[PDB]
Amino acid sequence: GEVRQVSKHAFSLKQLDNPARIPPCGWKCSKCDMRENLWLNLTDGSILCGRRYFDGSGGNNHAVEHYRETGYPLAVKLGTITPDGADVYSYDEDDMVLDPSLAEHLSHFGIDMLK
Ligand SMILES: O=C(O)Cn1cnc2ccccc2c1=O
Ligand SMILES: [Zn+2]
Repeated sequence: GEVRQVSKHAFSLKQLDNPARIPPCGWKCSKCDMRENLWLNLTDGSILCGRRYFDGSGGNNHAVEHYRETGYPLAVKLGTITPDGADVYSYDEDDMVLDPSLAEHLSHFGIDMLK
């Protein structure tokens, strides 16, 4: 249904050591020129573009391809982070999800969502 459910990955999510400081703006896909529709993988801090949909809309699928290679399931859409939350997608559950540990997961990358 329409309500975002808690991801089964949220509580125990692996976040790798020595993460990048993710800035508040100005990101690019590390695999192509895209500067919109960018997804920050919460395990490794990769910044990669959103899915190509079957109507031909969306990005160049770099975030989904990175999931296929790593299994790192949660990503947050850059530009959606506010004091009230963010757009979090689970590749494993194939749904938009709630991450009750979002503030801690973003703090890992030096992101203050409350700012
Ligand atoms: O685009 C991405 O790489 C992550 N993402 C984000 N939002 C979605 C919403 C519906 C269906 C698929 C997706 C999806 O794959
Ligand atoms: Zn890309």
